[PDB]
Amino acid sequence: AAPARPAHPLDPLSTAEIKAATNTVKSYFAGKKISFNTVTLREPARKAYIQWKEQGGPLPPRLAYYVILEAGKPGVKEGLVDLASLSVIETRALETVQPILTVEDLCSTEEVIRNDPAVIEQCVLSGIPANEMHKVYCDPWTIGYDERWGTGKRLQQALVYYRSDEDDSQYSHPLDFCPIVDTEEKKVIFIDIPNRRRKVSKHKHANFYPKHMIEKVGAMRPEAPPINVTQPEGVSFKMTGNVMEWSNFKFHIGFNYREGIVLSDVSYNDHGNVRPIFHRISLSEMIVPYGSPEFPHQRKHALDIGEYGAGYMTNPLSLGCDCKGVIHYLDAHFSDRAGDPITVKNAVCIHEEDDGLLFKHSDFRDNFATSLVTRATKLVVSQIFTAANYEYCLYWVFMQDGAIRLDIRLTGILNTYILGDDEEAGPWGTRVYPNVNAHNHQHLFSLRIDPRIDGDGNSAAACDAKSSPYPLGSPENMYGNAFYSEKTTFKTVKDSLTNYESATGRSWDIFNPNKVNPYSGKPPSYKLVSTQCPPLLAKEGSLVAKRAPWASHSVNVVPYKDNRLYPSGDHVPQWSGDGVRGMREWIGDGSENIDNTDILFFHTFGITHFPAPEDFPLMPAEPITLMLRPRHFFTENPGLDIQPSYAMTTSEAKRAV
Amino acid sequence: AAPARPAHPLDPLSTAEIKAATNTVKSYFAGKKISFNTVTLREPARKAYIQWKEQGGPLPPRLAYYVILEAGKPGVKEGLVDLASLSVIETRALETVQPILTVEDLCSTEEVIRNDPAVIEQCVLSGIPANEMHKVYCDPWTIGYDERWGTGKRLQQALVYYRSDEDDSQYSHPLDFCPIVDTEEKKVIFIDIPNRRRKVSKHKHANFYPKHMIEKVGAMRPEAPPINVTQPEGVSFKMTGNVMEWSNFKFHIGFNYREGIVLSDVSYNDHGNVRPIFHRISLSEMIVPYGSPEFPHQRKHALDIGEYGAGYMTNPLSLGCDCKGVIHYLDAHFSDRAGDPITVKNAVCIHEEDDGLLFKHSDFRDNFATSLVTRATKLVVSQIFTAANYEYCLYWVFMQDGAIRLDIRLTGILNTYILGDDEEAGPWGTRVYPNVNAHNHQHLFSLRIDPRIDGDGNSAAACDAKSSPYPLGSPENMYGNAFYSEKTTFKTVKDSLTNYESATGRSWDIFNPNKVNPYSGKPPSYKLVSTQCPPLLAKEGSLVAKRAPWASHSVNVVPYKDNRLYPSGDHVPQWSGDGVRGMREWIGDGSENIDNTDILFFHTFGITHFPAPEDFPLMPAEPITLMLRPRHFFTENPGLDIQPSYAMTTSEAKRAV
Repeated sequence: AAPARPAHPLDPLSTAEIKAATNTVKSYFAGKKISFNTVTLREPARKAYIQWKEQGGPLPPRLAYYVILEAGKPGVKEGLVDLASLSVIETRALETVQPILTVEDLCSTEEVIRNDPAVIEQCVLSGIPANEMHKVYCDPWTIGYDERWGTGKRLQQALVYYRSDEDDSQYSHPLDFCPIVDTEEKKVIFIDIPNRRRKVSKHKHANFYPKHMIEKVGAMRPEAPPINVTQPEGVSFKMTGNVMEWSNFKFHIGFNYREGIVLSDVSYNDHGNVRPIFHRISLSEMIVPYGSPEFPHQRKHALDIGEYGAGYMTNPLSLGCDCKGVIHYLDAHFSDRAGDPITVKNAVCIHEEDDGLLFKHSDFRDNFATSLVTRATKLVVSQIFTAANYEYCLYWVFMQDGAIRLDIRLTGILNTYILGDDEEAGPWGTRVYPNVNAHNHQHLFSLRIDPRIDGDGNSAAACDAKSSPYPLGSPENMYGNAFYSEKTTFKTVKDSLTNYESATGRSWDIFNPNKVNPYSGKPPSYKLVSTQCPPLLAKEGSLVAKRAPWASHSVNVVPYKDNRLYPSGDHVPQWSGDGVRGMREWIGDGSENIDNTDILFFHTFGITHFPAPEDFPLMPAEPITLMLRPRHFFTENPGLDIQPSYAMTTSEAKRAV
Repeated sequence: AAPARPAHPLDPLSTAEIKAATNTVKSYFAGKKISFNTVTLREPARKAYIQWKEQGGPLPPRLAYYVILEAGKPGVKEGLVDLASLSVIETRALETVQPILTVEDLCSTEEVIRNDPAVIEQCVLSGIPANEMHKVYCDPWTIGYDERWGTGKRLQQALVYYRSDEDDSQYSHPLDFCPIVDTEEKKVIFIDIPNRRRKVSKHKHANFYPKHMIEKVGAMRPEAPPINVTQPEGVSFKMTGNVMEWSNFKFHIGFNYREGIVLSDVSYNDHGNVRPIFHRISLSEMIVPYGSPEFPHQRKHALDIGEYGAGYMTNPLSLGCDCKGVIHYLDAHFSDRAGDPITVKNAVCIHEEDDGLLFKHSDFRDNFATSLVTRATKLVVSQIFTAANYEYCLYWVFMQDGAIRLDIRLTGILNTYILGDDEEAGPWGTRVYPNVNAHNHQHLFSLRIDPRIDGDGNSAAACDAKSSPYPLGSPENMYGNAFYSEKTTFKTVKDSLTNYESATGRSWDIFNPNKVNPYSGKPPSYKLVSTQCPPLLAKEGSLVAKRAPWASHSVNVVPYKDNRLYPSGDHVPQWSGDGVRGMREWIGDGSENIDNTDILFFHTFGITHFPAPEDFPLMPAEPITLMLRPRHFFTENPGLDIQPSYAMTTSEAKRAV
């Protein structure tokens, strides 16, 4: 009667497992009116997984984690189902939190506002007649946090816009007011109205489809000639279910409602010696804090991962458009509020691409006739998600020097608020179009690394480039040129709380202090090379800083414990930021050991964005990247057994003349 | 009798012009034994070029700059030839400088050392028998600067290595001593010998060709399946001689012995309004300072551009290997010591590539059926040069959002010195292989921008992201989230001398204070976004800091004057770093105006490298990048008239169901 076991313990729940879980929960709560918010894999404990994979150990139980609401009860209930026995094995009621906002939760808000008499009244005061409510739209946001209601009601705020025609881009025409909606009652409970009213813009909409551009600039550019990419003999990667093998890497590609892509059990086959690198790597939280202090714009600091979910938000991807070439896709499966499985087709795309030169060297002695050149190929595992106005394109990239990179491209549309005719947008925003204020904001991400560098028992350090402390003209530093790398190994959590520093070109190592490279004498490591590391601009004690305690440092290293995934806590919406949970709980008093143990390394990276008119009405892609590169992991360049694109030795060159 | 005029005043000298120039100079110096070091275009004065191009002004004279040596005379002579009249129009003797080391200058050093009795003696003491000198090799370097000789003799230093077989990579087997060679006499004048001798390594060479890898790891990887890129309808760019037009950009692609690629007269056609952006952009100098203080390693700080020349060093590029696709090549032409033209075929490659997504947005309201996606194409203008052990791959990239990026990939081979059996390499280097010490070093580059942002009269600024100065809980910043961009406009040179700062996410604007964006109210600008900006680690007053006065700040802005190209001075080798020339001259007392005038913006960027065994025996490519992006230059995203890869409007989606 139980669902079939998966091919691999880290595989996401199948649609059958989802329905089995929600049947089990409905039965457990029979006679209660409940709705499903989350039904997802509860991954095996790290010890249990490693013991199963590498030690012939017990098969970990297949478990689903659920979150439900119950009509007329505050907060949520959450728990675990054991799928093999179709039973609820753990359950608890959390009356004072609110959970992630699903697509269904968000979907109904527009019609609630269009039909609400107070909202209609504000639209009419703003210059939109009462019988034109079909032209009023809103983007349904998390309320984020509002101290007037805490978590006592489940709330959204509606950022309201106007379209003259359904095909317009509405973001040139924000309205001035902000309805607050009770998600479960489907009712507006309050409208924040500014002391200074600003009526709807009379300008044309700032549009971007070809029909609009033809009107606006006369004509489109002609179709460019095509650039065609083919792989007539197929690809070099091999997938077995969700397990990838490519260029000596092996790893499991997972996916969930919240993080989106989760890469697990990542190893590199070093000439027959299969060496672990990471147990798990993913994006674990975000925050996108805006920088206008005016009310109610403090409530714009979406933690998109915890409040909406990079999986729930993810686009179905298309062949030729989003990622071109020969592509392997994976689907994603979630539950809807009724407990039925839902599918997002082609949620992940996997492909391999040309990546320019891997390495080259030529000898000047025979005018470069002696020459070796080897081209690089990269493997890319990608998704794209839409958070209302913005699109986040995520690319996990594996490379043939053994490095792993995460590239992000931000696109979509600026968040916009209305600007009066004579109103100055600065210093907190930019007038990107008439009557349009695009507020300053940051995009910050929390990369969660559970490392196993060359096996278990790891540490982390900051590496700072420093001049020698001996002065110019000393016997020790006669010409003043000496410099070295100062490695500060983190002994306790408090030591790890560190920022990027340009002054020392700071990087961070994650290494195995139990092992030694036989050439260099240093421990094997992967080094985080990451410079897009903004300070958190919101102050200490701010709503933003309190709700995202991870974001105030570029690096936070804590001891591993099971279920330490989400650093702003498990249920993010409407938390005030007060209390010991998430990263604040894991840091504790800062005194716990993190040298030579099981650690978790959370890195904060991202951008700070001051809008300009180039970003409007649709923003060109803005890049973010970080890299984890092997240093002292190998004893020589690991790509040298890749066949060169061209090689001629000195003796060969001599024979050719 | 004169050479034909070029198609364009910025075109490099043709082979005919080169020979015409060296004939003219030989005639002028008839009865003197002279040799040519440099024969290159003297570009028109900026005012003369702009007046010719945009104002129907005078045709600038076609001029060649030369540098020659004369047997038995110290230093160099330099001057100008007017090509139309075949006459020397300017000449002077500089008895106390030394010029760039050409391929011919460097080529003879190995045989000088193999034949020198003192060198042979040191090879025998180092364990190499006297009859095996054919196995001894050296990389011929600039002496850089040695206070024992100043500029009084023209000198090289030879970094000596040993090969057991001609096809070895010699860098696993450095020897311990350093011969000093008089370039013009072809004689060793001194050998620096360490107090502690280290004999040649007995280990196998660390090799990297397929035949070596088969011995070392058993077998190569099988040939991967191919990834084929075709453009069956040709390319979208158009070249007219050296003038490029692509995606509304127009510019002139020049090339010289020193800088390599020089992009000039760069404009963007904004719907019929052709708007200047830069008059000239290039790399103007480098320095690669090593961080071992031990003698004689202070002399390792090559200024590769000024001391060897990115043009003289440049590789002939090959189709399929270096840059793949449909390619347009340019050749380079220089003079040899006899005054004859020499050609490097396919020195520059030009092509266009897929560059992922340009922009995307989809509407959640119809589950993303309403969707627009436009793919990006980039145009790449590239060269690769070899400086003995290292290869520098340079890519100038134009993009369809109007941004311009410079990407660099470093590859080739670590500089190595010998390490005794029991000798510790740290803190100044790493043991990357037995008996091999790879010293710490930086690679620093000076990007020279002569801007004309939307026309003449420009300024520069630092932009720093800052929290509001009002505290949390104030009426001005109630929730502590307010933040803005503090723009510091540089009024005098001293103001501009600024570093990258992580604490504020610093960027720099180059803008036209005479113009205003009609939406934002800000001046049009291109913003330098650049975070790979190391501090110079060598101390103030060091040889390194004195010879590269530009490298101590990330940004140096000075007034434009003609012939302010090279910031460590015109003749770099063996300058002590004392004296007012190059950037130190241009900075002066720091008081000159640089607000709203003709300015030059020199940016220092690069990396700091602590070797590891992954980099040996051949280093995987290491990336460096910076971007110049339009901000408040356009009134909206300039790529919106590119045909989308996919577009469906809301009304279209409604009709499709």
